Amino acid sequence: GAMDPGQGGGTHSQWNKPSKPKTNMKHMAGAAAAGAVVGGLGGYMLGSAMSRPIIHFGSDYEDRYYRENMHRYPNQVYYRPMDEYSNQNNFVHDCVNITIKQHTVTTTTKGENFTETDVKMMERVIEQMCITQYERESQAYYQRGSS
Repeated sequence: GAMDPGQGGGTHSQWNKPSKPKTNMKHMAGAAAAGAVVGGLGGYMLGSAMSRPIIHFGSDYEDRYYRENMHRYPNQVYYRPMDEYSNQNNFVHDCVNITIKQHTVTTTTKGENFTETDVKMMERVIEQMCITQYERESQAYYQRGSS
């Protein structure tokens, strides 16, 4: 017979530059941490996705606005734990502020377009959240003693 033609080949897509990991962290050793050290706060803790209540402020227009849009609103909050001293009344004031401190920019930087009118809605529904535990739980051990 004749000598039949032949062909062949191959690729070299089986190698890359090495990518061994290195420590790429940030440390704040001088931070007076009182919480579980959430990476967004460093010295505070993060709570559960507890239900967000409905609170009126300006009008029922604002109420229904928040109610309809609540599907995009955050569910969990950030705070410090309590303490058994007079500081218990001080930290509860900043507790609610810790969540909104980050959340003002956290919403928009996630692909949202919240304005001041929108973020004040979420800061008030969390405001009562730290107050209610003060008058419910913190008042309980205070009023009854612990011994």
